[PDB]
Amino acid sequence: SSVIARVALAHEDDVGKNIVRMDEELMRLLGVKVGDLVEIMKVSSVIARVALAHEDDVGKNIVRMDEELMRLLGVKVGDLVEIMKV
Repeated sequence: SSVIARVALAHEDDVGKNIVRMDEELMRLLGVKVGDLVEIMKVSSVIARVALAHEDDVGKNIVRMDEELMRLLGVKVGDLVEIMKV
């Protein structure tokens, strides 16, 4: 099962270098709950854990990520990624 989201930069008090943050509606559609593993792909792939977005983010269809996880995956803020339940 997968959704498409645009990459955005995690807030600097957000803890969890391997935690990505998605809004409730988007998590519900993907069928994941807080703490589930997901795989995030563009050309490479990375597996991360999911947590709730900061609330507003519901229309945006964004996935918030730590800058280093973006570097590991090979993506920058603005890129589209696929997020799939693993």
